[PDB]
Amino acid sequence: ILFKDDFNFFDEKVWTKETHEPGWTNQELQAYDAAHVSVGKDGDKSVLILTAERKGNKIYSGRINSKGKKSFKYRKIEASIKLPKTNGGLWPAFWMMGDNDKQWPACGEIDIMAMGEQSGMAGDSEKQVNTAIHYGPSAAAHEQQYYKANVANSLQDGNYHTYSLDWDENNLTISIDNVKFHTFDISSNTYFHDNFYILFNLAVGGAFTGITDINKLTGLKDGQKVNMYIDWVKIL
Amino acid sequence: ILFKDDFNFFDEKVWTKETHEPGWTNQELQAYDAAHVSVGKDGDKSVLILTAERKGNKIYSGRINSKGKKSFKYRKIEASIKLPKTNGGLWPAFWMMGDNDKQWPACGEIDIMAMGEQSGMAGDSEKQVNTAIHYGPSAAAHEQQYYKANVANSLQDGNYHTYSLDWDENNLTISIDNVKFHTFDISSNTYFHDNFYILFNLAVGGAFTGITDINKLTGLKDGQKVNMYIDWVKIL
Repeated sequence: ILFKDDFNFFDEKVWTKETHEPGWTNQELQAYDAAHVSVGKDGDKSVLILTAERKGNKIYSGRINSKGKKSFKYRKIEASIKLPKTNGGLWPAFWMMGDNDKQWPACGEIDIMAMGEQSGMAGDSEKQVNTAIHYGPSAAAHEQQYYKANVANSLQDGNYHTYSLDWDENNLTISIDNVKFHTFDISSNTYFHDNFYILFNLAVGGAFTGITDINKLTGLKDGQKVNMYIDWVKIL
Repeated sequence: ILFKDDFNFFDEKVWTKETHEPGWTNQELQAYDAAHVSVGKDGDKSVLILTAERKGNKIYSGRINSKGKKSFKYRKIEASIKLPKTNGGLWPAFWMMGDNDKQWPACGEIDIMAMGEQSGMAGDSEKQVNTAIHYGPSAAAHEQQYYKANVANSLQDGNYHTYSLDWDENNLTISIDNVKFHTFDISSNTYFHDNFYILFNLAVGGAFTGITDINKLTGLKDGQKVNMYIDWVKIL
């Protein structure tokens, strides 16, 4: 291990909690605030908790990043994550962006795992996983590669699962519970050859989910709190 | 050349016109019918014409395929296509499926070119091209790869452009006016190693475009006709 966070506490030398108004990105419904990021117990475990909450028609959730604190290149990153049932608008994600001062998408983005896509709500919202890379010199010149597939068993089953990215000069390889899920070829792609930092978030609604109006949100009701739990993250 | 259709006439030994009700696939708005496929003049060219038409809140367009008539494996295929302005819900495509009796996606699908995607309408709808592969043993076990980016200049500029697919045991490579656009690795993808037939269509609305309600269609007014033109297709 080059780095491990077991989430016995929220380490401000490594992570920053984000604060944003509703609809900051992707027509998302949640506001992000510090109060919806916590470290606490889940049975015998000490875990990072990102909490989506609805209070009337207002939605709050959590997002963290390691920008300017922890970044790496050409290493394996793994996280153990327990995901909420996403059907009806939840959008959890484990991802990376270039540790530089370039605006997205020119910083590069690696979406290791996201769930909650519009199309999973034919198919099985509990099994449908999306991985992606985004790049290009501006929002006008955005390029994306995308893979979507259903794993064998629910990933939204009350258990922790391991999400991995293997990274070298040629390939980004995503694995789930140590089984290869997809490879992106970065051998000629100039955006994936510098330090990247880590993000975790629990978005609510947004274009990815197909829910961009609070009146269409079915997965979070008035007063409800739904959690995304990260037991640990390691860089080998 | 293995095969060329210059479209001096509609050759029923190669092509079939499709007939389908609105909403048959992808939440599309158009009905397909034989009347909206024709072969005709475009200046001094003889071309295949797919015509999208609105009559009140009814939408009609054209779609052909070569299933059971013309199929091939591991050859370059090229077509010269003039596209309408897609902004507001038109979805033209040039694509291929496996020439077998497996139901999509187990027959395999290569989307060589599509325009009209939702995000193109922060993007540039005249430049944004989508290419994709779909595969997997059933709809429940659907897998998809896609790539989206702009090319340099408008493809919706009143001129014909050449869309090319190179295909060997390792790679599917899409080119647009002889500039390589994207490569999919199929070396270990068992769905892209048998005969495929050819399709052309002009869809109106559908999930891809983000318009699935005629009340959100802006690209086809009541009484309007728009054409997609194919001057030729060839297999080398």
